[PDB]
Amino acid sequence: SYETVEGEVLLTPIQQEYFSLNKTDRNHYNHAVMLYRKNGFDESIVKRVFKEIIKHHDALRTVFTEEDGKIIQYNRGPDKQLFDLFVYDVSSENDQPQKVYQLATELQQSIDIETGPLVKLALFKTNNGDHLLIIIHHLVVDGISWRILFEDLAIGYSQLANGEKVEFYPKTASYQAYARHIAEYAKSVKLLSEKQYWLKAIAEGVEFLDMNENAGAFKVEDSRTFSTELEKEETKRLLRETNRAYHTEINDILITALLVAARDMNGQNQLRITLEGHGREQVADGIDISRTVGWFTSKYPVFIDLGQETDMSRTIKMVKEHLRNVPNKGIGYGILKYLTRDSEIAKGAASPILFNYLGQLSSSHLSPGEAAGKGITREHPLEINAVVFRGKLAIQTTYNTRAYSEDVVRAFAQNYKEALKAVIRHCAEREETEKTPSDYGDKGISLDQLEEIKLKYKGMEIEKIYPLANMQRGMLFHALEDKESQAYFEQMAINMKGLIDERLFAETFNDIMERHEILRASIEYEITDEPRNVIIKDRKINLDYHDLRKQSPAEREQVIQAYRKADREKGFRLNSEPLIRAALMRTEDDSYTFIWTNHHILLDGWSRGIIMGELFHMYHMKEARQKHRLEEARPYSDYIGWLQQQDKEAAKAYWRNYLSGKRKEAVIEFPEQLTGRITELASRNNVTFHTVLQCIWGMLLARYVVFGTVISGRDAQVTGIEKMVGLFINTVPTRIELIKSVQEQALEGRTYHDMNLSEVQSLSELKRELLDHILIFEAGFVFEEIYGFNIVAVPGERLVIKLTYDDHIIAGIKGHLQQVMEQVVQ
Repeated sequence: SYETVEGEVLLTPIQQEYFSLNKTDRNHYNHAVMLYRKNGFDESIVKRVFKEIIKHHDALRTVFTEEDGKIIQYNRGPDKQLFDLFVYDVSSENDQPQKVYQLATELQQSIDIETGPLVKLALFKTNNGDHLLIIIHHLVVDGISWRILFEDLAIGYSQLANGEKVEFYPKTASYQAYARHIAEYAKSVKLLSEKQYWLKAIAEGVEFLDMNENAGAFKVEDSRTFSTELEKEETKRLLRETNRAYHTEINDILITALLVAARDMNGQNQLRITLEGHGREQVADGIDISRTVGWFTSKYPVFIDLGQETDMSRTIKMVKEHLRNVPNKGIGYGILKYLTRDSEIAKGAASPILFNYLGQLSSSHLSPGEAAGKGITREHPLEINAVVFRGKLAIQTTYNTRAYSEDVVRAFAQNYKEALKAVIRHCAEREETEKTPSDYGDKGISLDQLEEIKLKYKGMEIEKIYPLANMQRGMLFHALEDKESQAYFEQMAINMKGLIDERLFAETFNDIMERHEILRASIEYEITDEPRNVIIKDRKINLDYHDLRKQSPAEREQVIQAYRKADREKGFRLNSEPLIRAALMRTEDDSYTFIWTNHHILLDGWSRGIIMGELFHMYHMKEARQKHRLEEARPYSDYIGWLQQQDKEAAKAYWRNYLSGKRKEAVIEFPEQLTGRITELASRNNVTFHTVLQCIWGMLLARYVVFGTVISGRDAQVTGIEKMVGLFINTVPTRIELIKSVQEQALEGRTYHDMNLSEVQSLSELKRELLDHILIFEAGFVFEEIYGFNIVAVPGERLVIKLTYDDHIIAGIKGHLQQVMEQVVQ
């Protein structure tokens, strides 16, 4: 999909930063590489490869022109001057390194942004090989872009030398499209939600080293660079046996050493630095730039304040956590500063130091010259670059002479090396690996809060921690609001007939626990700010097995009913105790009684049936010595993560406008023809059977309006929802060709069927008086099964409606039901 772009392109924030800092001597600031080929460079081939390279990476042709102080960036067409190629013969000089350097430096300052092409070349010829110089202005290339250029040139040169036409890989999204993409993202509400974060990162300035106030503008001519290194032994410890202490990365240790060094000399536990990101991860789902050539570097500040904490074991954790809390990898700050132009953002203090860790690591031996001008202004007095060349960490320290003296910077570099060694030895000698809140998936937990959760659940390994779903949160809030501690219990008794191996049933039961993590979850609401699901790794639940075969069935039933009464009396204390309890008692040889109790938070009735079915399937596979066949279970955390993904402020808007205004049972069976007739009416109107029956109930309510309907809550766009275990059941209110009109009412709420009823009625005038009732629509061993106003309807050949009320009025309810479901059909 090769294309070509031409015309105005918006300035990316990195480009806008370049023009703001550099107002004079902006002509030459380049990215230069020297290459050596033993057999020599064919002048015909190199000028043809670069001709195709430039028109394939359209950023290289762009031009920056000025109009009364404003900068307009234009992308030139392929027909204009693409590059300048110069060829030199330094074979006979006998002082080639001197001659090539002076030639390369002169050509490196010849770039005119307004007129000249931004790519210029210099081929040097020697009797012992040829050298090619590639100079590209930094406004159209970065570190990753040159890696792309090298691959295309290597493929292009090899294939062109073999006679074939040059054809590169298909072009990705243009830099012009990328610039317009981030500019559109500049006014998105998602980015503007990060203003308070970046305000904190720039609110205060760090004194750091003693700086000369009269340094003026920091420049390249006033900047010196020296490097310090760690020996191989200590560098080996950092790479291998350091990250294991707290599950950190190499960048965490180096940044921590920066704070430790500043802590020892400045006395403050606060440090502000600027970090460089490659800026190639898409901010919003859309344009990708995997192969696009351009300047995608994104700079953002990070301000770390540890208060009074000096225990460096704690320091490493909270420094790692602070780096884990940067939103969108820091791309937001650059967009917010230059594309949104927030005045508060533009007034932040300058970061005293710029830090960047490149990572781990034919080429020519001749220098390419100075790639930057002496008049180029640099916004950071200090720059630190850390690289491991062979096996040793080389710390390249760049400082401005006018800002800091040489001895001061070398002193800072030396004790930063000492501070780094202090951090390395602390992690190397660490015995046990300490997990961090970001490692558990929830970075909203403080270090102390995690320790209390660990302390509360001591003796148990925590697997994952994530917040409760809004369905679970509503359940817990009225669970603490004691409703006699009876509405939160789901207790059933299921007897089964057959010969059961006790260990296999327990093992099959435990395999269910591992399969569904929510059953192993314990609710935490006191330690954390919000209720949070704490999942224990090896949390088992004991299936207490008592035989009691040798007694009368009436005597057995007395013990069975006593246990059902006794365990219901116990309740759920939520004191770090499992919320699932099951008992297996053996009435006789092939007749058991299995009772199951659970808290409403963990699962619903739909999930309850799934567990029983999976338990039935897996156990029989155990008997046959054949592995079970079953779909992979999707974690309940994925649904919660999706739930937190989409915003529900519009969901609140949806419901607020919608709302503007002794146990007895009875069974009603209708003729099969009557049930069949209304089903035909639903099909002809393209209206669901749920919708048509809602209208028939709604019209009656007008004579006595909005009523409550129970929904599975399993329509979310998460894979495997229908077969995953969790709390998805919900009751939602519905307000009432009429069947067609409310048919689209159901689909409008389909997107917003995820919030609890208690918060929906808060948007209503009647509040708790909104709903008076609910409407419900429905060799081994074998199974067998044994509000105060709810209505249940069961479809089938004959319509059956079961109504429970906690007397002749009931007859009147039935009589009017059948009389009104007759006139409309005819």
